[PDB]
Amino acid sequence: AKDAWEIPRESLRLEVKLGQGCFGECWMGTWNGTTRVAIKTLKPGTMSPEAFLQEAQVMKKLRHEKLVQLYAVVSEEPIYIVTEYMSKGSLLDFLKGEMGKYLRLPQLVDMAAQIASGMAYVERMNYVHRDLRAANILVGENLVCKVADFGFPIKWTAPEAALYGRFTIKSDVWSFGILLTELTTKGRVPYPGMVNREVLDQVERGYRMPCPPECPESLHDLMCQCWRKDPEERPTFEYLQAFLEDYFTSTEPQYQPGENL
Ligand SMILES: *[C@H](c1c(-c2ccc(Oc3ccccc3)cc2)c2c(N)ncnc2n1CCOC)[C@@H](C#N)C(=O)NC(C)C
Repeated sequence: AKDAWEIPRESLRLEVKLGQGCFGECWMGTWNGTTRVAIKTLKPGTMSPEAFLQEAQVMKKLRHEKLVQLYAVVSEEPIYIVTEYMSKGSLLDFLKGEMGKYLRLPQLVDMAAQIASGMAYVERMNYVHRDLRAANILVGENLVCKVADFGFPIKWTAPEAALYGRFTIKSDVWSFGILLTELTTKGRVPYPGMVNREVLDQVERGYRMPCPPECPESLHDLMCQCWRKDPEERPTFEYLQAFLEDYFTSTEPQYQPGENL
């Protein structure tokens, strides 16, 4: 037999070309002719179904409101995989976007709360991401973020995981902590002035990103404890889901608005 995730090929319609790469093709499209959908294609001369449909299981296992819902699949090559179309694209581009201009701190932390969300659910289902960054975090109507790419970016990576490959969810927090600078300085490269070797050399030797211009020292504290040396005394994604979600009641009920944030 086959699983429920499967459907026919005539119902699908690809209607906009969203990307191009060494990986497959990002397309918008229509399923059943009256449902907006995001599609990614894979090649049958640069990969195999089993080899890349291992990323599908892990997707098909996980189903949460802040991870990009894998609606459906086409298993026999060619292999269209199908997904909720988040409209506003990646978060990095939405923040260097026109919008990211007027975007203020209440939405920069709320989105960041929405993702602390998603990374809690992974965290409870005992998975790691390996890669977490603004360049990965999706977004849709009314700023609805989601994380994605589940199953080199050394600027977002915990030292244990750059050097040894201790990719454990206290690497994905460090990243989240780097993610946390991006929202709060609009997609401006983590670690300004600096390049992948200078990073480590310094990172280790103690150095951590100073609080951004105009950014509350509490969030810098949240940042600076996602970047603690010993992985496991970083905070959990649930602790973080909470701290961010109740931030303006419980933490900063002292902030009036500013010149960027
Ligand atoms: C293309 C893209 C996607 C998108 C769709 C499916 C995947 O598949 C996948 C497989 C395994 C694990 C995680 C994810 C990835 C990305 C997408 C969606 N879903 N909705 C809207 N836009 C989307 N884009 C890009 C922005 O389009 C507005 C991306 C990929 N891969 C991509 O091209 N982004 C970067 C340039 C890499």
